[PDB]
Amino acid sequence: KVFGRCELAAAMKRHGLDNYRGYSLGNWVCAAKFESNFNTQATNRNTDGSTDYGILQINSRWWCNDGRTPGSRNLCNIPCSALLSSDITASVNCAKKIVSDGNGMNAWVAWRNRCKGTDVQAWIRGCRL
Ligand code: NA
Repeated sequence: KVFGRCELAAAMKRHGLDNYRGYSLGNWVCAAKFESNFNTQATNRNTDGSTDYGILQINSRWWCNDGRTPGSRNLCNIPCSALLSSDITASVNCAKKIVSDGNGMNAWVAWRNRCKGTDVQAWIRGCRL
């Protein structure tokens, strides 16, 4: 599924991501924009052979099982495929564990490089929320 900007902002709020670990909804929408362009089916292969899955490009190295990432963990206790669903529940639940892991949203390198410190509220500007 390719979300619209305000459509994703509303789905993230419904699932309690808005101000989760003190990150305003614009931070989550910005990170999703640059990780997946709002596409739930987005995948990216890393040089290390791990893979990033879904709207927030969650990595098989730690967070989900894809059966093809030697030595990896599955800390969200999900198959990585669950992160590609039109329903964002698994991605949101798993992102809550990631952002709680100690480095906040720096876990998403694209958030650090493209969202951090920027006018992230522009990402929810005009949305009925
Ligand atoms: Na894994």
